[PDB]
Parts: sequence; C-alpha cells; structure tokens
Amino acid sequence: HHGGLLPIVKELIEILFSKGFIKVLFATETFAMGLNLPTRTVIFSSIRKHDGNGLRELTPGEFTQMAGRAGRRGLDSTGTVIVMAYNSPLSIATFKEVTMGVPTRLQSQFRLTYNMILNLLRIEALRVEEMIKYLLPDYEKRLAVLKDTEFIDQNHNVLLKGRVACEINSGYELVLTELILDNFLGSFEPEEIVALLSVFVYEGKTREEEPPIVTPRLAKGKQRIEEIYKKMLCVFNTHQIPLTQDEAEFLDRKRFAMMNVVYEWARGLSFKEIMEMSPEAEGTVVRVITWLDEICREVKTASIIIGNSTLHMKMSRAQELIKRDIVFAASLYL
RNA sequence: UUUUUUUUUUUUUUUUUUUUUUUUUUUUUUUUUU
Repeated sequence: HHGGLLPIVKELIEILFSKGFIKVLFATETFAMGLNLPTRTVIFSSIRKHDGNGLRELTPGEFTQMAGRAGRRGLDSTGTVIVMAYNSPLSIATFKEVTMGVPTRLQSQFRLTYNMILNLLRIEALRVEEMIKYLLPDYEKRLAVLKDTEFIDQNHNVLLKGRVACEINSGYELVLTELILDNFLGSFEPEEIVALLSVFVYEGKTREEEPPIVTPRLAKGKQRIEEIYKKMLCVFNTHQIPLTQDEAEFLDRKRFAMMNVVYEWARGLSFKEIMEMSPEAEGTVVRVITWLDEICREVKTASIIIGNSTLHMKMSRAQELIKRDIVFAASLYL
C-alpha cells in the first residue's frame, strides 16, 4: 500500500483487507491517516524517516497515530507493537522521547508568495504593512524585485505583466509569465507544449537516467527554459532573498524526465507500451496528467488577458488530447 | 525520501402601404431613277 498505485488497485486492496483476506501488508504513512481499517499487529521497520530535508526521528504524534491502529475492540484483548532492531542496539533516550512525551500541536511558517503580494496590491485601501504585523523586512525586499522586472511601476500600481501573474497560482508565477510574454510556445504544437510544461509539475525526485534521445526539438525548449530560470535566479540573489529548498535545487534535480511519457500519451499510444519505458509507476503517471489540467486552464486565462487568440486555441486542443478513460474510472466503494 | 487531486453566472419576437414632382412653341398637289 503506497502512493504509486492506481486508485482502483488501492481501493481493491483496502476492500480485500476489510474482508479479512490479507495477512501481511506493507504500508506507507498514508495508511494510518484515516482509513478506518484496524489490525492486530503493528511492526515498525525504523523510528526515523526522511521528510524533504534530511533524516529525522519520528515525532511522538506520528508514533501514537501509527501504533494506535493495533487493537480492535471485541476481537482482541490487547494491542501488540513490535520495534525492530537490525544487528545494532538503539539508544534508550531517543526511544523514551519518541514513545513517552506530550505531543505538540503543529504550526506553519506562513510562507509569503509573489501571487499573494500581487493580489493584495489590487485591493482598494487596505494598508498592507499594518496587517502583516497582526515578515516586514522580507516584504520590502520582495517589492523591489517586482519593480525591477516591470511587474509594478514606481507607485506600486499593477501593470499588464502583473495581472497575468495574479492568475497563476500553482508554483511559479514570475518564470511562467516571462515564458508566455517571450513569444515562447508559439512555435510548438499542442502535443509538444504540454510535454514541456511538465517540468513545473514533476518534481524529479528520481535518480534514473533520463531518455538519452527525445527529439531534435523539445531540446531547444529545455535550454530556453533553463536559461530563463537561471536569469530569474540571479535577480532573486541580487536582492538577497532567502530561497526555499524546492527553488534552490530546481535545475539540480531531473525534472525533465517525464517529457517522453507525456509526449506519447498525448500523441496516442496504449498505456501498456508507455509503461515499458517510463521511469515512474502507473500511479505517478496519472497524477502528473491530473496536475497538468490546471496548468492548461491558467494559460488559457492568460491568453484572454493579453489578447492572443492563437495561444488560446492551442491550449484548448491540449486539454482534449490528455483525457483518457482510465483517469475517470468509477470508485469501487460506490 | 515520507507527504501534495486543483475545475465561475443568464430561458416563450417594439402596433397601421405602393403617388416617394424644375430652366422657355409654329405656316397650302401620288410613284421610280436622278
């Protein structure tokens, strides 16, 4: 049970588990959250996990959430939990801290984005500074970047470039806006346009070799995107803005590995032949196509704002080319 | 290396014909070739 499976397979496994047909199950963390399917034995492979930035010992809250799904009322007299030890003793202080201790409620750092700033500048009145207090040094630095690349003027009035970025919510407002206004995407076909846009959707956490040959084109598109991203990255560092892990290690990861998978999906090819060459499981491929529906909608909106009807019809064709029957399969619970 | 599915609004037709407008006049015998 993990996130790389198709929804139908995952719900099939859940239903079979609920009927007492599965004895041994290897599960990820998502199984514990919700998913009211208790069991009798819970075994921890390790008490540490890698969450984005490095390894970290399990918090007491997660341990309580996972271990609590071990005793079913009526059929069991006690709930057993097994912690493994692999030819090496484990420290007792860490064990006591993980197992015994008051859980703490989570908190968020309230990340500030450029889309939020651009949306807040269009609101009549609403002095922004007096609301941020109830982050101030960061807000001034971000305003200087927006004025440098001509998103706003000297009086902080939103221009045409800023209006487009206000409609892009997913991940990267400034880079996408620069790409659209640079007459990019005007030479490619609908199949090739959606193939290049997957870099903003696929995070490239794999380490497998990318396809050595893609096409004579779609390689110039790779270079153009990387140059534009590199130029935007220099502006960010000029104003001394702290960067997130995702934005810092963007070109370091292999985020272009799914172009071939998306390219053949839109061109028309049986999904069995696609999986013979894709570097990700079936569950991951369907997620990428699902996330590419929102990107096409945003680019269609930007075309109306700037008045380019050629780009509007290209994006309409792309949406119809990435729809298949398997992504609309009915749930087995219904 | 866990974790991440986003998609705005409208209902069943104004009433009475063809006309559709400018610069000033005359006088007495057939037919053909000349």
